[PDB]
Amino acid sequence: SDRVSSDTAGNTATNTQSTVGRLFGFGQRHKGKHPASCADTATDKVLAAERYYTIKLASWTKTQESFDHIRVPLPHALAGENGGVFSSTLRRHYLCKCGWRIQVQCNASQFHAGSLLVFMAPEFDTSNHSTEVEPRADTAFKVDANWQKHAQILTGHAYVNTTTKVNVPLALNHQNFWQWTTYPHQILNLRTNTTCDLEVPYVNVCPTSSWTQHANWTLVIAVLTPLQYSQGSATTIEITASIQPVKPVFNGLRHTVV
Amino acid sequence: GVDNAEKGKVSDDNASTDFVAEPVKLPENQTRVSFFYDRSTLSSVLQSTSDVSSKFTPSTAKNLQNSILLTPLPSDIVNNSVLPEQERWISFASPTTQKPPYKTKQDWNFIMFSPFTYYKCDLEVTLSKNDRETISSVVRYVPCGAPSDLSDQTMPQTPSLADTRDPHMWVVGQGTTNQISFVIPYTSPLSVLPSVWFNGFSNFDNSSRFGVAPNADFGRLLLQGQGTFSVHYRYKKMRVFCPRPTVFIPWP
Amino acid sequence: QTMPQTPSLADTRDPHMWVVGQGTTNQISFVIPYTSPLSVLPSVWFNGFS
Amino acid sequence: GVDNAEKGKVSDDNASTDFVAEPVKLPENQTRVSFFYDRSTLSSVLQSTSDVSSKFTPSTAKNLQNSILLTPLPSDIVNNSVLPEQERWISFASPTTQKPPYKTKQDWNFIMFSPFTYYKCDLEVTLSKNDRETISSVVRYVPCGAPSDLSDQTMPQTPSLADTRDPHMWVVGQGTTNQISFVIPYTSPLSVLPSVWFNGFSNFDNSSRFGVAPNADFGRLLLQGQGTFSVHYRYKKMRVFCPRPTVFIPWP
Amino acid sequence: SPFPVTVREHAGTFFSTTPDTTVPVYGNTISTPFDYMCGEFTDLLSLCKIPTFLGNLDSNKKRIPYFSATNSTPATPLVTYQVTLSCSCMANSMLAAVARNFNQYRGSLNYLFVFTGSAMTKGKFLISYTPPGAGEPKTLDQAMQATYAIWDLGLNSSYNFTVPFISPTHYRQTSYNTPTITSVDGWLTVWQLTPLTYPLGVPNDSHILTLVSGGDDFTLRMPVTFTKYVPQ
Amino acid sequence: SPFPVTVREHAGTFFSTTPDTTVPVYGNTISTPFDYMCGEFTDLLSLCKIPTFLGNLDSNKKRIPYFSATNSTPATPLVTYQVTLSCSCMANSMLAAVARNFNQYRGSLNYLFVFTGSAMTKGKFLISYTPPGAGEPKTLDQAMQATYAIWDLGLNSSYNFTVPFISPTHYRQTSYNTPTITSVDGWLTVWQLTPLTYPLGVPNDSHILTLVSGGDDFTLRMPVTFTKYVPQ
Amino acid sequence: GNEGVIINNYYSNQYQNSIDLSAN
Amino acid sequence: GNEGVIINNYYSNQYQNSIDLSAN
Amino acid sequence: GNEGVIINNYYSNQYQNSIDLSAN
Amino acid sequence: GNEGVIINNYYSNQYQNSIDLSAN
Repeated sequence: SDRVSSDTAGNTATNTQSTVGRLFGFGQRHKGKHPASCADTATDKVLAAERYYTIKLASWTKTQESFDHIRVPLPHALAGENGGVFSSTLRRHYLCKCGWRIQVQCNASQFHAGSLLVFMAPEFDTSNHSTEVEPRADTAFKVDANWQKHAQILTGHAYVNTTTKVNVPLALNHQNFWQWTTYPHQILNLRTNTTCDLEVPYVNVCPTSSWTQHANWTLVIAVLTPLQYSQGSATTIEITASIQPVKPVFNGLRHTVV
Repeated sequence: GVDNAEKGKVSDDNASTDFVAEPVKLPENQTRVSFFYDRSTLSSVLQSTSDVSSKFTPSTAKNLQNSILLTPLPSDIVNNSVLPEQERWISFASPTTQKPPYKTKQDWNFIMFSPFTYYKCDLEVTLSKNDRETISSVVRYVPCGAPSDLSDQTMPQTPSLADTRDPHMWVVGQGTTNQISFVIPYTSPLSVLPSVWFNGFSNFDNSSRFGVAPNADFGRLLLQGQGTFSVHYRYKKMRVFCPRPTVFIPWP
Repeated sequence: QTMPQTPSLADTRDPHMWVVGQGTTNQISFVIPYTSPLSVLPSVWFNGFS
Repeated sequence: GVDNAEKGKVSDDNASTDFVAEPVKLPENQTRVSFFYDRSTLSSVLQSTSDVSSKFTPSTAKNLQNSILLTPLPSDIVNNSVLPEQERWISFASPTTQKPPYKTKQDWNFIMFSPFTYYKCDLEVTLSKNDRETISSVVRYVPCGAPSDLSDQTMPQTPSLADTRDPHMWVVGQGTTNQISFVIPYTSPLSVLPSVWFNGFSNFDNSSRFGVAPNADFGRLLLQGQGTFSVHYRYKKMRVFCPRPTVFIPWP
Repeated sequence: SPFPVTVREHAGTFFSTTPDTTVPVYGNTISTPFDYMCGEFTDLLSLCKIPTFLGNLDSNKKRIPYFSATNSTPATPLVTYQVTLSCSCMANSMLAAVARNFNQYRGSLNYLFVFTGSAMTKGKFLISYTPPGAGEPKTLDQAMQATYAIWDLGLNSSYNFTVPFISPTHYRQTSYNTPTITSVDGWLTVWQLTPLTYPLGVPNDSHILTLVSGGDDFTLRMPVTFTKYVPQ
Repeated sequence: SPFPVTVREHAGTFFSTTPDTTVPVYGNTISTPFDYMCGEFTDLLSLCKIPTFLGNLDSNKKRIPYFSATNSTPATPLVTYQVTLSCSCMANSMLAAVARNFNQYRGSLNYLFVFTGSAMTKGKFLISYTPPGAGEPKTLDQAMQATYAIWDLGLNSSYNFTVPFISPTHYRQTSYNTPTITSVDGWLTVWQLTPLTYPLGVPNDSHILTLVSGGDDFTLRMPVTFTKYVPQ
Repeated sequence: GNEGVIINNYYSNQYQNSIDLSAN
Repeated sequence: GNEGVIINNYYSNQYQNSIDLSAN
Repeated sequence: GNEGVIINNYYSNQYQNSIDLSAN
Repeated sequence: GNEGVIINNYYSNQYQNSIDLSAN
């Protein structure tokens, strides 16, 4: 009952009956102040853009191992048509600045076992690691379609051919997942909770973002404990997410992209 | 006692929570970020075979250039760039041994321990000659993203590097102690610098090397005069943001 | 060495000193604080094992 | 908004004049004339093959004299003058290459960027030996327009340049650091110096070289002792008057 | 008694920019009086704010301080300037000449256009500033989608257009090797909204002078030396 | 008049850790504003207190962030961790990563266990911390003889266990060549007190996540560099 | 951290350190 | 510009700098 | 013992000497 | 005799000079 929580955002509302609270990364919220690096008065407080956008993320099966994960580049994950007015406004602006409030959903039963780590990370590598090809605009910022394995990111992944890889011991896109818990996060333990609630402020190398070139935040869902269940229990276990851009700011109005 | 890690945060306990014990804390402040990074660590090496009174021309010799990019992150000549640029990975200098030295320049202590996503600081640089032969050298410091000006001498027998208003240093003689040190302010147009990765491109057609931020450095150092010089960085008034994972270490 | 032609000893955050040149006086001096985990050090014998 | 450039002056606007925007200014004072010019820039080079204890005699060797005229503007031996004089133009040292070095001495940074017609300042001069051989040199500073006194030694085995009450410097030995620096006050009889052109003659029969002002310099430096020395100028308490065009730059 | 000293490791070093002075060898000297002087200025920014000419290309690829317009409305911009103090079109303006000696800038840029056609000539231009991210504007429809002002000819001859400082970073680079998101900031394009219109006996081509300078809140910082070149 | 000085015997020495500054060559420069930033932290201790994962061995000798328990009570501990910030099991935790850069530590250590089995699974564990001197505990009888807490599964999923700082010395070494009484401090072992118990249709193996971090009164001191290695 | 000299810095604070400024 | 030492100049102002004087 | 300089130490006391602290 | 420095001795008087003491 203290675990029943409702959250309104524009014309949308998330509801959960097993919340463990909302974690505020860095104990900060994006307040929506205009970037001091822009002279033009920003476009803001667009109610049609300050809502939750819900999307399906993945299917969790018994084959996923600890640290296999799924990445959701932001704001790009919502820069497509399904991003509604946030997207259509974003595409027509040079710069955007915002925070994120997110809830990832995933229910099992009292007879299933397993757990996920739900976290937000700034400057978290979202490029593909199954190839030695340089990441490009249309491949670097895409939501993972398949679970990513973990071994090849511990020391990073150089965009060089397999034989050169031998003489490259470390790449700057390395991610020591044993410490992924140092990022603002929550754990989705099947026996405890079917939802995780996070919120992070705006962080970047600069006042506002030229988003077309940079996915500054990444929502990541990684399994910590493999999914387990006995013969007879529901086999389809899926993961979903409600993503809300917090008080976004737009500057530099222009014609649309693509 | 019991708790719930799914909250994303659990209490920091001491022995008194579950047992008959007392807190045992003693004051200590050597863990402060400012204090920790406020010390000099080897971060680069430079080599020149040109005299002081000559035209500076970019060169490489066994993985050592006569100029460096001021950044704790790995840097090196990238895809035949004229001057070194920030790298995205480290490589062994040797094509066979699979053991260091690396061909890339960096502050190993920073790369191996930078549990933050962004940092801000001033940079204290120390340049030291590797042998005892009397030093005779000229160094030019170029602010972050400023013109390198790799031009000809405008006057005969003068060090082209000194032909600038950019901050430069000239040390020579029997009375000197073969080193140079100075501190430069943060000069990047970025508010804070990415300490490990930059999840994006640096130009508008997204054709740059993904992973490297635009102008994420403290400028460059160009050198002329004979010798091999080691470089140290010391991070003044250091400030870090957003905790993140450290480099992984092989399991014992 | 992590980089070619550099003194491996200087490749650390530990306190280190570098003296070289014709302007130096061939010596180094400095003071370090007591760093042992022991409260006091045994000056002659320690009647035990470690 | 609309305006009329014919007035000879139009307003300095910010984004708020025509659009829904705010001023975005941040304090900054590195553009002050005093601060900008208050740094050392290479401005000359000197060479001598005579020992300290000898009679100073003007010489030239591959475009380098053993004395200089203290002025940021180009200077060189003009029409076989005994000592260098202010030039009215810059020439390549080489008769073929059509590339620098130039045979003329000047502060390239000043020539390339002097958006004013007149200037006033004190001069901080730095003289550095181009190699590490122990220095043994004597320099004589002669105020603007004062007698050069290129006389014989009055006593055997003494540096004739030191045989004066004019300010002079003597550096020598194993304990020195092969350089000299000092600051001299503005000494020209002119109230302010012309920074680029002087639209007139310097004597009464108008026979001098049109374009060069009379006594428009900070004096001269004569040197004896072995070696090649580079010179730097640093403009103290710099003051400039009457804005004017900068040197043209070829279209990209 | 003598004071013990610790000679630092940089003994004898000549620092070209140390904020300290050196030894005066001819002191107690009066600097020749100049109190009668006029025209003194103390900040180089003053220069940056003086509008000076942009170099536009001739039909013969010769540089001129203006562009042409006539009785028609092209589907493409009459002129296009990339906002960079590095733009070749402004290479010889005082603004660029000063900026070449500094590392970064911040603030407004003023693009001044002066109509030089006859008094009987009328017309309207649409001056647009397009921030980057989606490339250069290809049509009037796109150019109007960004920051713009409509300039109507008439009694007042010139139009003072401001390129607002819109940037992800507080400061921007004045030059670069390859364009980056911190050194290139979009485009200023001027379009013909309505055709230049006029009566008989009036030359078909009107010339519009083009100048640039820093705006009210424009600043530069970090004294540096630009890439040297051989004058010609 | 000039001041007489006594040049000390260490003239020209470069001290990497002198508590003094050097010569500023580009002063009066504004550090690009960053007041909009969030997430700043000023003490590395903050990191040490964030619970991160311990690496337990798989049945195939692969490293995993948890251990297994089932319907039985082994006569031996399910997991054993030696209390040393050097323990290989915590080699990749943030606590160890930070500690590797300091010489000594003092204070509490928090070992966090998160039960990930089904909601229908019950059971009790006995988490014990055995100080050294008499070797590792060989039986439950011995393990209970030292500092311990009984963890009962239920509504709350995790158990925050504290290894009290019990030491002959005020500070302890973070690493060592050979174990000494000032660098190795005993063992943390978790035993199955009652078997994990559950109904039909529930997998027999339950996974318990294991994490470590410094406690409330935990501190580190003396910045140093750890033994270098080649990443792989 | 790591500055422990009791006499004030010889170079003024504006010059010894970069100047921190808030844009708001 | 470009002087940032907090302790006063060792040489007096008359000697360190030329003396500015008005003729009127 | 054995310190006889009248002007105060250039490095602060925290840095020049180890810091003495009582655990009780 | 023969000491003419106006700033006080850097080393304390106990150390710079032997200590004069009367036995009565």
